[PDB]
Amino acid sequence: QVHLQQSGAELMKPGASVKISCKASGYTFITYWIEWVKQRPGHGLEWIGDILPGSGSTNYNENFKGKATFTADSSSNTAYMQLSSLTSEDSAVYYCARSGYYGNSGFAYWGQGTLVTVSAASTKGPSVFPLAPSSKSTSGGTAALGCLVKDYFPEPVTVSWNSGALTSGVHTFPAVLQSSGLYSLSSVVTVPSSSLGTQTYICNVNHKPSNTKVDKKVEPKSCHHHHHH
Amino acid sequence: DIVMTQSPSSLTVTAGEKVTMSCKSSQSLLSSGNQKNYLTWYQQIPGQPPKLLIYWASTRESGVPDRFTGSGSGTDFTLTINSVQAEDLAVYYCQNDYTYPLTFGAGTKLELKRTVAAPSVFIFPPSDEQLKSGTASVVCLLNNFYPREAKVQWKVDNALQSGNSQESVTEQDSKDSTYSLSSTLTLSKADYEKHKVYACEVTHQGLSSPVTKSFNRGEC
Ligand SMILES: [Ca+2]
Repeated sequence: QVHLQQSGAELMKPGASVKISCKASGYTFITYWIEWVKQRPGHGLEWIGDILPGSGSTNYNENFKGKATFTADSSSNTAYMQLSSLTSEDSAVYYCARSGYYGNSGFAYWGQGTLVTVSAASTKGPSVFPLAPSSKSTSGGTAALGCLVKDYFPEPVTVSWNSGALTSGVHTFPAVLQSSGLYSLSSVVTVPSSSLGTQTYICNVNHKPSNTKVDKKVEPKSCHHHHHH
Repeated sequence: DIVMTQSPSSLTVTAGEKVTMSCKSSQSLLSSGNQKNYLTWYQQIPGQPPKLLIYWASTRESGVPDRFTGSGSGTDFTLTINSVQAEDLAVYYCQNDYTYPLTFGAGTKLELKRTVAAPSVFIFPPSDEQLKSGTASVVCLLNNFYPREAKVQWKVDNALQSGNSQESVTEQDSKDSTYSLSSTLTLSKADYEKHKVYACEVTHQGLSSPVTKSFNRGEC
């Protein structure tokens, strides 16, 4: 099957450069155009340009002339986009995509996207804290639990539950930029409150930009009013 | 360059009903060379890359349900979705696939309308491990509500809080069309240990009267 695999999220300082890779598999690399698309919130999709690997033929959105440079190595089936003289306006998700089988038939296959952050701020791993299930997070036999992923830079972080086995009822919230200039988010999941004692719940947090992987076991807590017996 | 204009900017539909959205090109996308209109439609669901839906204005990509229909010619194109499903929640983009530079419309955001659903409200005391580091985050979770409008207020010993909480909201769920919302109150370990009652007060339409979830410090 056709697959496009992009490189990981990146942080770079203003004025520097970044290079994003797009590894193709499952088809003849030199036969199809590789497309590059920019996506920032509030600006929809923006076409950057394209390249036909092995031919050297490129086409640009003229607004990206002097900003983006496309290359491709047919030997490694890999296309690259380099973005130069970076500014905060270059912060965005970047996609590679492949042209269609039938011709002028859309971009049929897409890479997963690469998040680029342009900032002077330093990389920082997150702290991971449990959001313990208790009677205060229980209603009608369903129990909420989670992890708070606090004080990281840059975006993104990923959270999974029980190594991907638990996906039902998971809500991972959009990160919020704290006043400190660091990101925070929570990932939560609802489950039957009876399984609290017999089932182990672990959030798997990865912040790739800082090489931080945390597996946090979320243990249930008991609630009781402060009284003398 | 060919400018692509999509309308409406957004729309809200009940599942099962029909939606129609428009895409105009500033120049004709009709090839008199072969009578194909080179107009492409994408669906971008939350957290995913765009997905190819339709190409040559009217041909569905294999795997795309027949309830998606592309129509039109020249400079006026339409995407129609019949029997809209909750999972159709997305931004739909059209694209000039005719001449360089390739250009996209600004998108049409499809939102779902469903029956009012009250939030399930949960509260989390700070962890012992965070408290060790000298900070206390209290989290209030509003789970699976509709419509989006909601008010969350923090009360600490009956005193209304301001400027020390942050709020995050998910995109509509692809299965049940609800939203969830987190409200995090953050204070120092010292300031946290000065108070007893930590309360989250929730106002929503699905609630006849505002709901309060609270705990006494140390209780859990
Ligand atoms: Ca790189």
